[PDB]
Amino acid sequence: GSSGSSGSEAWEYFHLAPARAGHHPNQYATCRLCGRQVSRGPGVNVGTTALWKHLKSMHREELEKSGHGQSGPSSG
Ligand SMILES: [Zn+2]
Repeated sequence: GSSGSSGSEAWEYFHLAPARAGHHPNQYATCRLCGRQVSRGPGVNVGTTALWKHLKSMHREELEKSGHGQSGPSSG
């Protein structure tokens, strides 16, 4: 849920895989844009969802093209 920062829209370009193993689920994220895994880990939800970084890293054109201008109304 939205406890702290806001902007979990990047998730729309990623999907969490099942645990199907000893390690608890929600360990990695599968990019629905290209299909690359993007882990997060501790201390990640600090505004710019680790995902975003990947989206603007390669999908920079996708973000700009889409109706997504700025992702920080009260952040700099
Ligand atoms: Zn990707």
